[PDB]
Amino acid sequence: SDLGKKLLEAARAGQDDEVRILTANGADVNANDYWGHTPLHLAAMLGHLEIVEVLLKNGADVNATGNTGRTPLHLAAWADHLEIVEVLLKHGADVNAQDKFGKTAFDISIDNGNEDLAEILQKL
Amino acid sequence: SDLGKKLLEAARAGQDDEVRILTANGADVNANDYWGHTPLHLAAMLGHLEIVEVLLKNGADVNATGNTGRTPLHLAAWADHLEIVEVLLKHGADVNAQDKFGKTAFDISIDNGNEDLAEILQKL
Amino acid sequence: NPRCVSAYLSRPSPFDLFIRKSPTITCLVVDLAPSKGTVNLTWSRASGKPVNHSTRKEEKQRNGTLTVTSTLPVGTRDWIEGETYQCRVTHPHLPRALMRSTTKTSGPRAAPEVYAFATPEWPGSRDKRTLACLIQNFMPEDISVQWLHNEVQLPDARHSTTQPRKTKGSGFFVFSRLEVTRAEWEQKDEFICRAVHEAASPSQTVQRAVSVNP
Amino acid sequence: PRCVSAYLSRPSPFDLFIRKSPTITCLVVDLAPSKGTVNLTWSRASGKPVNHSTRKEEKQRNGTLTVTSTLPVGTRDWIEGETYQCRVTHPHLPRALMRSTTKTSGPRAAPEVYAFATPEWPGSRDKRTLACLIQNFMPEDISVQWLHNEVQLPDARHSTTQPRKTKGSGFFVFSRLEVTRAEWEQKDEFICRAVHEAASPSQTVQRAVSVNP
Repeated sequence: SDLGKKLLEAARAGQDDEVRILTANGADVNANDYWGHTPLHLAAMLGHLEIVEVLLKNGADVNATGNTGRTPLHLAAWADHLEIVEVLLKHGADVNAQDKFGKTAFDISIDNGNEDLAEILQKL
Repeated sequence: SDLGKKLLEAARAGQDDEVRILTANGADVNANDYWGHTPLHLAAMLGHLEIVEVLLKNGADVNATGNTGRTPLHLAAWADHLEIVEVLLKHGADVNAQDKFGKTAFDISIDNGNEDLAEILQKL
Repeated sequence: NPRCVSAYLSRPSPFDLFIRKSPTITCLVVDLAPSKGTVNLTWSRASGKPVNHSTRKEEKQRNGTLTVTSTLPVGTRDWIEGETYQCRVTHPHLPRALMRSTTKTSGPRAAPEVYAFATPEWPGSRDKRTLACLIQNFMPEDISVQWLHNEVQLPDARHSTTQPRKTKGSGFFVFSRLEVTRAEWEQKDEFICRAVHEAASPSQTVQRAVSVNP
Repeated sequence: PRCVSAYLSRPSPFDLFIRKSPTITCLVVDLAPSKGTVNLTWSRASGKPVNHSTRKEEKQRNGTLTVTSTLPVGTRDWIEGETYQCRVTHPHLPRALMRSTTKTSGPRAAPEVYAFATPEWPGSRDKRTLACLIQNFMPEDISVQWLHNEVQLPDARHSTTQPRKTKGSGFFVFSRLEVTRAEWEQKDEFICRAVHEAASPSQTVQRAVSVNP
């Protein structure tokens, strides 16, 4: 219950030393932040590709349940944090996961006009 | 003798109010600065096209004698202070005036690779 | 001279956030070419929840520039809980669009130390003094500074405050300068340099009094 | 967005008036590494010869490349108003970049220098902070240094702000110097010194400050 709270903070912070040293105590790799996000959400967005795998390593869900329906593959697509996106589908992130609005991963690709994003969101 | 000394300072400064208010006392529009430059030199370089005409108005020499042989048309060409250059040949600045090195106005145009400069230094 | 359109996205002022409890963030776009059609500034939240109505400001600059800003009011709850907000900048002849994002700055916490000083009377104008304030060793770097005379806040334009610089250690420091008049310190020689900072407890405020006369 | 910009600096008042070996620096930021080399070319408005300059390259955190050229200039030439230009040439560069610099002009005004010690604050009481306000000088070119026991400290010991306009015509600047108990105990004598063209004589103004008066 307690350990996890501290964790996510760093999940967004990018305290890798910590992050690697937290699952070392057996952290809840599926913790949630007041807004159902796993670290994996928070990693995904910011270029903490340093730690975005560290989670999947210790088992983090390749498609967690954001309490606005948003799975990290969304929270990746959000950001032209682009190399990060790549990995998600290496082991499969749901390609067509719907938020509560009626929105998926392929959606944001032109919401931002991101031509590269539609390019690789038309593959797996 | 004394009035002129103050003048040039502003000639580079760009104190137009002053500059217009200095020939108003009858300034030596052909003053020199420890380096035979008229204000016209100093105007030419910096974008004080506000005052570059104010001189020619009160009669400043369209080709003064810089004590390194350099006439303001040089000291214009120096700077991609470009619109300034234009005027110089409206009433004629010597197009082929040599410094003491063996250098003229058309020279600097590629010394800086300035394509626009060679373009208009191949006209009058 | 170069012209590279750049965009800046600010966090809320600690004052707005904690004191007025009406935080806003601002997206600033500089070095635009006037009348090249309009620039789109689009706000969004990482959670996908709705954004308020923002205010847009345009102003031509004495450097041929056009400067555009959008100010978005955000929920105090939402911000402090770590919502992420993005500004997206769209343009006609624009290659790739501009995106800035912002969220509450996290990291260790540290309250500010506030020290205030009056300049001794210097020759010439002795009907003026300068108050100065050193606020240091706070983290993170988001800080609001204000001056009060007689317990009432002066207009922000009265003082100059520096940008947070790293101290030799882990914290930051900042200087504030406030020129004052004889009329002012004579009617009451009471001035306060106040800082607003998330780490200051309680109520996110720390201040220090200073008098022109010892 | 990556945008290459160039900055051309005037000599430090310290270098210029104290060391009497002034230099100017052309700084080029946000370069793309290994896109071939950038040319930095120095020239004088009078067309007289420039000294040999030193060029520095360093790949940056953000993976931009930063390049600088430092050119030694004559003290007489500078103070007499020579104009110096940096020209920046590059392969994937449309227009070339040109910055120029000359001795600042306009009214002069010497700096007021005030120095202060922080009172002991809880926690670390083996540390104090010295601070210095220098203000009402013009033009804005100023050097600040700190001395302990009449000997100048390494510049890295202190932080100095960028000149900001005062409400009036002049500028002001702050300097911060953290000190240790070891230091002020062995001698409680520190000086904030400013070097400025308008300061007479010898372009210097300083102020002493002790932790424990």
